[PDB]
Amino acid sequence: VWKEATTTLFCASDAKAYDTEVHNVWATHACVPTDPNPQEVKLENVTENFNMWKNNMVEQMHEDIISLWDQSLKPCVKLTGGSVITQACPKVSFEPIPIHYCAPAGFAILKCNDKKFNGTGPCTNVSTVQCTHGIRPVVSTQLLLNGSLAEEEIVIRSENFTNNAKTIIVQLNESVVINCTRPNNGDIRQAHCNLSKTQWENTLEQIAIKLKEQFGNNKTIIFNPSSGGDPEIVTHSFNCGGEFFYCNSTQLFTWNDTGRNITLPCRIKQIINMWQEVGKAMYAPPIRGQIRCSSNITGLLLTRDGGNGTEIFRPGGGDMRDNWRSELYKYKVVKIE
Amino acid sequence: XNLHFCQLRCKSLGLLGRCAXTYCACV
Amino acid sequence: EVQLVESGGGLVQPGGSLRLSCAASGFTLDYYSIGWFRQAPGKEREGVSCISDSDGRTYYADSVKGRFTISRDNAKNTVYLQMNSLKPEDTAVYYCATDCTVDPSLLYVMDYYGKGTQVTVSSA
Ligand SMILES: *[C@@H]1O[C@H](CO)[C@@H](O)[C@H](O)[C@H]1NC(C)=O
Ligand SMILES: *[C@@H]1O[C@H](CO)[C@@H](O)[C@H](O)[C@H]1NC(C)=O
Ligand SMILES: *[C@@H]1O[C@H](CO)[C@@H](O)[C@H](O)[C@H]1NC(C)=O
Ligand SMILES: *[C@@H]1O[C@H](CO)[C@@H](O)[C@H](O)[C@H]1NC(C)=O
Ligand SMILES: *[C@@H]1O[C@H](CO)[C@@H](O)[C@H](O)[C@H]1NC(C)=O
Ligand SMILES: *[C@@H]1O[C@H](CO)[C@@H](O)[C@H](O)[C@H]1NC(C)=O
Ligand SMILES: *[C@@H]1O[C@H](CO)[C@@H](O)[C@H](O)[C@H]1NC(C)=O
Ligand SMILES: *[C@@H]1O[C@H](CO)[C@@H](O)[C@H](O)[C@H]1NC(C)=O
Repeated sequence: VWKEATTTLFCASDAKAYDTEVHNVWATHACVPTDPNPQEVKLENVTENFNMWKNNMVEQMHEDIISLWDQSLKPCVKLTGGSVITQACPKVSFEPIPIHYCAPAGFAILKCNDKKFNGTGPCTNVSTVQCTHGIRPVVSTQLLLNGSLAEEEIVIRSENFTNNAKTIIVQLNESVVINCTRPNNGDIRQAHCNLSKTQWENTLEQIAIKLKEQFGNNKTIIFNPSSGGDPEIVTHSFNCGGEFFYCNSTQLFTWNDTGRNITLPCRIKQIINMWQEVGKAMYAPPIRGQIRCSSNITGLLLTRDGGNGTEIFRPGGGDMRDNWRSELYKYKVVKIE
Repeated sequence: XNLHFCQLRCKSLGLLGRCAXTYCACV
Repeated sequence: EVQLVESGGGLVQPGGSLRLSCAASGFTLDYYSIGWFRQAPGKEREGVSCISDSDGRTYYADSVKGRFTISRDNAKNTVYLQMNSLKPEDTAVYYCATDCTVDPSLLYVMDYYGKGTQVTVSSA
C-alpha cells in the first residue's frame, strides 16, 4: 500500500427501516449498516498530500445527495430546461442523519489526523479507515450547520487565499446554537431564528483574528452582508423539517471594531431556486403545526472583496460541493498495493 | 445559474455577476 | 409556462384611487402567498400587500393599511389590489409576486414576480 485512486464508494448509515423520515428511507435502500467496532490503522509518521478542492469523494457525495433530495423532497412543480415536471408533493419528515462513505474491497480511505490541516498539501499524521465519519448531508447557504468542529482552534480554508474569487470555508471550534421556528400562534410563512448575541460576536472576533493571521495583522477586518444575487445566497437559507427557510442574516454579518438574543426574521418559501440543477421548484404550503429546528452553527462560507488596508468579507455559499467539502476535506480514497 | 441572465441582473445593480453553483451571485 | 399578467394603474390626483389586477397562469393562487410589492427608481423595495391560502388571509404594509385592499377571484385565478386614498409617496412600480411578503426585513426574498405596473400619484 498504497496509491491515490478513484473508485465507486458505497455509503453506510444507522438508518432505521421503521422510520418514515426520508433520509432514513433513502439510506435504508441506498446504504449498508455501520460497523459498531470500526477499525483505524494509525500511520503516525507517514506523510501524504491532500487536496480538498480536488476530491472525487465530494462529487460522489454530491450525486448521492441529489438522488436523496430528488427522491425525498418532491416538488409539486419543477421548471427546468423548457420542461414542466409535476408530481405528488407530500409534506414529509425531513431531518438529516449521518452518512458514512466507504471504500470497497481493494481500496482504503486515508484520514488526516493533523488538527490544523489547511486542506491542501502535506499531512503528516495519517491513518487508514474503511469509512469516513458520519456526515450529515445538510444543504444550506452562508452557515454550515450540524457539522464537525475543529478539534483545537478555528480553521479557515481556501483553495487560494490571495484569490478573491475562491470561497473561504470557516470551521469553528465551538458550536453556536441557532433555534429557528415558524411559531404556531397567523402567517404560516413567517418564521424566525434566535441565537446568542455574545457567542456570535465572539465567534466573529475569533474568525477576524484568524483572518488577519492569514491576510496581515495590520489589516482591518470587516464583515458585510451579501452584495446581492438569488434570495438563497443573499439570505441564510436552509431546510427545517422539510420547509425552506430564508433568513435575513444582516445582523450576523454586519461587524467592525465599533439585546440578548439575535433574532433573524425568516420566510418560508414555496418557490425555490434549485441547488441540484438550474431551475425552479414549487412546493406545497407550509404544514400547520410544529416547524422547529435547533442547529449547531459549526462553520461558515465567506467571500473576500479584494482590490487598501481594509478587508471586507461577506457570507457566501451556493455550491453545495463546498458543504460536502467542509466535511470530506480530511479524506482521500486510495488503492491498496 | 444561467450566467448571461445573471450578469444582466447584477449589471443592473452595478455589480459583476457570476455563478455560485446553480445560483446567481452578484459580486 | 407559469406567468403573471398585470394590469391597471396609471396616474391619479392625490386622494384618488386605482385598481391593480394580477392574473396567474400556472398556479392555484390559494396554494400560495400572492401579492404586490413596490419599488421607485433609486429607492429600496417597499412592502405593499399579500393574500394567502384557502381562507384568503390578507397582509398589509403599515404604510398602506386601511387604504389598500387585496382580494382574490379563485375562478379567474386573479388577485386584485384596490388602492384608495393614494398619497404621493405611493408613486412607484408595483410588482405582482409569488411567495409574497410584506415584512420590511424580507422584501428581497421575492425573486419571482411579474414586471412593472406603474402607479403615479401627483397633483396635475
Ligand atoms: C495522530 O493521530 C492520532 C489519532 O487522531 C492521535 O491519537 C495522535 O496523538 C496524533 N499524533 C501523533 C501520533 O503524533
Ligand atoms: C451540537 O453541538 C453539541 C456540542 O458541540 C453536541 O453535543 C451535539 O451533539 C451537536 N449536535 C449535532 C446535531 O451535531
Ligand atoms: C476555539 O478556537 C479559538 C481560536 O480562534 C481559541 O481562541 C479558543 O480558545 C478556542 N476555544 C476552545 C473552547 O477550544
Ligand atoms: C496549506 O498548507 C501547506 C503547508 O502544509 C501549504 O503548502 C499550502 O500552500 C497551504 N495552502 C493554503 C494556505 O491555501
Ligand atoms: C492564487 O491566485 C493568485 C491570484 O492571481 C495567483 O497569483 C496565485 O498563483 C494562485 N495560486 C495558485 C496555487 O495557483
Ligand atoms: C435553543 O434551543 C435550546 C434547546 O433546543 C435551548 O436550550 C436554548 O436556550 C435555545 N436558544 C435560544 C437562543 O433560543
Ligand atoms: C441539526 O440537527 C438537529 C438534530 O438532529 C435537527 O433537529 C436539525 O433540524 C438539524 N438542522 C438542519 C438544518 O438540518
Ligand atoms: C435584511 O434586513 C435589513 C434591515 O431590515 C434590510 O435592509 C435588508 O433588505 C434585509 N434583507 C433582505 C434580503 O430582505
